[PDB]
Amino acid sequence: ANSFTLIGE
Amino acid sequence: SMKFQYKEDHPFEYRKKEGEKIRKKYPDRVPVIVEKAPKARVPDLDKRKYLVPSDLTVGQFYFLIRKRIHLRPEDALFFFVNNTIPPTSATMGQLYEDNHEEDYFLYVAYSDESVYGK
Repeated sequence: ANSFTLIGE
Repeated sequence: SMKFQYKEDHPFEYRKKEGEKIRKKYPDRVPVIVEKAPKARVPDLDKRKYLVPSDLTVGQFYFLIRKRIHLRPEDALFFFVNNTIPPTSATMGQLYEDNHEEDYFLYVAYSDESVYGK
């Protein structure tokens, strides 16, 4: 997940 | 006729491995590439590769992307998946399952125009 951006939690 | 530049930066095998792995690690999330459409007169987002709760609706996802982009309040923004504006009430999980590519990513384009690529 390090390269992903979490959005919407 | 969608053209996502992300597909040129990483080989297909790399993308597919990453998409499958992130879905297995976070089954309550979907991986989404969000990219400016050709010709769009909007800025690029700061980030392109997102991980999104599967129960988030398209309208909620739009809210959060529309909040993050560097636009003025008056500026227009539209999403496209497979050349089509997605329904506001669909979940991102549904949109992902219906439209993800063979690499296990969903690709969403955005534009100031209501037709992709104009």
